[PDB]
Amino acid sequence: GTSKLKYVLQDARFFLIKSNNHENVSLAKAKGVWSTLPVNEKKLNLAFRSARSVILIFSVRESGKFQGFARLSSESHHGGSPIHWVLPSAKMLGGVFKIDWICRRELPFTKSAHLTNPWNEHKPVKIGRDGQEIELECGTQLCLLFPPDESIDLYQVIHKM
Repeated sequence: GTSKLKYVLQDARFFLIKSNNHENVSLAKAKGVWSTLPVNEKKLNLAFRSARSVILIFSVRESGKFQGFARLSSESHHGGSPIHWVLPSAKMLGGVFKIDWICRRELPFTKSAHLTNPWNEHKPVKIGRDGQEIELECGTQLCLLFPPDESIDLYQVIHKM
């Protein structure tokens, strides 16, 4: 079903995350963590305190697809277990966010061609720099396009809200 998913997405904020390689998204899916440059770290920390759910929607550059989406469970923090990201300097990155995956399945851009993002000049939602915010209605419909991930139980997610 999709009802618990819709509950998690109610009044959420959504951000497009662009990774330059699959290895970083795989690390994020295995460890439940993400890290971004300071300019985006500041925006995500502001958003985390402002909204019931902040959703990161991931796309590997040149993959033609999204690779899933996750909900922030923390603000960024330093001093944790060092993550071996593939950098295309490690000191340039900000803190580490903890995330709970909502969907680990892929969605091809061809399936989202009808969704435009008002916060990026109404360009197709696939288009956007790393960190681009996706307006509520677009973001909700984008997440609902993904194939359901029957491996995930949103009961745990709902209780952190």
